[PDB]
Amino acid sequence: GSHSMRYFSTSVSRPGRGEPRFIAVGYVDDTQFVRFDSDAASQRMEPRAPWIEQEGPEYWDEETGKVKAHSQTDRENLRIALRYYNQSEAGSHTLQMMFGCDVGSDGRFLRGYHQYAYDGKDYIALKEDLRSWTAADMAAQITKRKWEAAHVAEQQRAYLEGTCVDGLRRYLENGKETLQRTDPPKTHMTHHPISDHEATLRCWALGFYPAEITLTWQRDGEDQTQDTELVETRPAGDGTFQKWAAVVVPSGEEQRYTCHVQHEGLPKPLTLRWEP
Amino acid sequence: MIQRTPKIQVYSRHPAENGKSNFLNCYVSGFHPSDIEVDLLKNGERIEKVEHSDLSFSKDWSFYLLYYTEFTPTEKDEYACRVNHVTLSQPKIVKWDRDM
Amino acid sequence: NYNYRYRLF
Repeated sequence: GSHSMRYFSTSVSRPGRGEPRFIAVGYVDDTQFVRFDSDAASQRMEPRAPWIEQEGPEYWDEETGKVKAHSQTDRENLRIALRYYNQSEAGSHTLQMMFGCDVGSDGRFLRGYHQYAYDGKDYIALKEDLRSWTAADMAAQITKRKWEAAHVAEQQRAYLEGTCVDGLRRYLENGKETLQRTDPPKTHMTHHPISDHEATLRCWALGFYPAEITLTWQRDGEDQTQDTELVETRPAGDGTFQKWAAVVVPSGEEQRYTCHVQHEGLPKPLTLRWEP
Repeated sequence: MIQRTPKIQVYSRHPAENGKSNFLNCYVSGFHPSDIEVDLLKNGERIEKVEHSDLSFSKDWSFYLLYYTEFTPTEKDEYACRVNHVTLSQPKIVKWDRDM
Repeated sequence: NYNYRYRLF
């Protein structure tokens, strides 16, 4: 299947209490493999997955240099954003960045990303053509015009179609046993009477990787998405994920309701019925 | 300034069996900004050595964090997650339901 | 692999 590599950065200004906190985190699909935290003692890019410890000291030196440099740039970008929006120096602000690439099963480049958010809102994003920018408001439009003039799209395109996909591919090889492992969901159904006239059917998926999954209730072959309590896919803490879907159902009509599970790990669609 | 109030789920890693070692998970997601206080409670008291994941965020830029600790569920022990965030008037307590 | 040469707003 398709794979992704993402780096997620968060800078938070803390006026009075020193320079901004910077935290970066790297993922292949739903597996974290590195972190960096400007507040931590180590002052290094740090491993967070077994298969990244393969990389030699030159990798950790070079990766540490690059993320430190990012941290110093986004500390200045926080100051520039203050200026562009005319904000007080008294307040805490957030600059988030995401960048990375997708590859197909063939290992070929599919999609690249390079984008920022200021105070939880879209600031600037590289569009899919990796040639042009979506700028949210008139402040981001200032950065957009500067970045058009300085050919920044061309710079990021070279990273996204080059180092990004080369890195992702090397990681998918070296960590093959982790990253190209599919763990199918372990599924069951519960029944909880509310009364003699209604019951809650809860459909469970446990211990699956990756996180991508569809849990769907049907009543006689028809989607019940408006009536289904669907919780956010959630980490178990061991590298696998958890999800449930619940419907409340007329007592005597349980057999009308089917739970449908789709996961990359399932050879075939699972249909679950209440089988007491 | 966009602000988003945390979603909270409290759940075990494994299906709870009374007297068997497990992990208690408080998953806070969908929040902004990133500053957040998360405690795991046993019968209203703060559990000591709680660990959390590295700060990350979703497509929509909202933060998520997993807080977790080893615990041994019993019949009568009540576990909960307490969350404070700038969006909340007062800390929110969500009780662990071993079927949720 | 991190990208490099980060750009001012």
